[PDB]
Amino acid sequence: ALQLTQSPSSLSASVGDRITITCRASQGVTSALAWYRQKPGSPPQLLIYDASSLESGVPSRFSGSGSGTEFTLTISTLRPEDFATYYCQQLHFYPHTFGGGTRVDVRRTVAAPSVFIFPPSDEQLKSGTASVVCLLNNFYPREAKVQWKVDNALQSGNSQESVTEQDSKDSTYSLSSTLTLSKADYEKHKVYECEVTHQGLSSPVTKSFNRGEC
Amino acid sequence: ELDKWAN
Amino acid sequence: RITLKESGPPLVKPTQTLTLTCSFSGFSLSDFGVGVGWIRQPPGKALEWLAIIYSDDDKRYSPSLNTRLTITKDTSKNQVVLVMTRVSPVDTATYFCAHRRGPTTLFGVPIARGPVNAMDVWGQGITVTISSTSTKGPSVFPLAPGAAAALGCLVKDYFPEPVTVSWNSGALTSGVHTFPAVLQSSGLYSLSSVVTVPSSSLQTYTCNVNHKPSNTKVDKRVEPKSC
Repeated sequence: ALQLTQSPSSLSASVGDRITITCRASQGVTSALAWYRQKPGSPPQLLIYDASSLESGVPSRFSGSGSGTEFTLTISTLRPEDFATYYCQQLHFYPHTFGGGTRVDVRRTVAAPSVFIFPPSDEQLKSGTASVVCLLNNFYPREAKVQWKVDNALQSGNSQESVTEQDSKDSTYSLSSTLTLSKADYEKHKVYECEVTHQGLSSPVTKSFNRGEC
Repeated sequence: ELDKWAN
Repeated sequence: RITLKESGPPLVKPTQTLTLTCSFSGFSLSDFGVGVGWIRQPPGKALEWLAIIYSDDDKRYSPSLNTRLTITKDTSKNQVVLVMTRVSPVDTATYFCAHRRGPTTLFGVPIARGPVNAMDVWGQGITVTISSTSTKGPSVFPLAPGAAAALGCLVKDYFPEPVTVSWNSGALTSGVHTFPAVLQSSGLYSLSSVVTVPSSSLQTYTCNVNHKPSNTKVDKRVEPKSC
């Protein structure tokens, strides 16, 4: 079906800035496009309907323009409540698609993550499972990539990660990634590595340990 | 297909 | 003033049928051209359109979910119901219903269709978790190690949410990061809580974990291993 691509997917800014988010459709949607702002923990809120009409009760710093395949939302003077995720929605064709969203967060300077790797506890091992956790602490911007390697084999499909919300004092994020293996598989290898790529790191940093080394 | 209100 | 609110079960098991109700006030589903739609949002993901129904009773569904969705209205009760069959874990999401305006009319004559291009009022959303799990307390394991040091606790295999974690009975707050839990393929949640301290403080560190649902409290002191 019809594709709606938002740009940028993520954007950093400060109070008082002017930002503009754009949304492009794969086929023309005339003026049937709406913009929403969604704050964490809340439902999306309508800002602009029919590509450019200002929704009632919505502050005038919000503006929408465009028609056909290209639309833009601009917030002229960013206020603290605007640090949020914005979405565009097309209503010309069924299904009524939403774009991928664009996260707007507090800009701060670039900060590389402090990385730490934790081996599984002997207590967990006795239960038959092995969790290897990797921590990326206080970094910025939000995008980071974690790659698990076991005896140099690239791992896939056996890890999960979660990211904290932007810190209100730091403006940094932290990320936890868990590699999970059976105790048996765990025992069949030695080098457990967490490879981290991030804008603040000249090149990828790797933190690792050799299993059972004591 | 087209929305309920499309021309 | 238009308001909508979603209701239904917070927890549902795979293969089961999920029935969600949207009760609203401020408009009638008998008003001209009005619509009520459903949109969902898996944790951390984008919004996904599901279906919509209009006052003249036309219904439309997401093509990807068409076979599992039924939307219906009960005009006299001011409710719209969405029934999803055969749910699976990927259906865990926050589900929202929303109002869609019909064209503006002048002396009962449609003159403006621009107002239909948006879903203008949304309900708070209802969180639905799909898991075959039974209530279960977490196993708590230690996570042990600019020149900052890190340690923590891995709160593993519990259900359902939530769990609370604090450090040193609430006295340790700076440098603490408790991550949002991930729902494992097993249907149980898992989360880590860590804390960063000056590589010298290694002071004592104990995580206090509490999963109300299963009456499971655990305090786990964590230290820099090696005996």
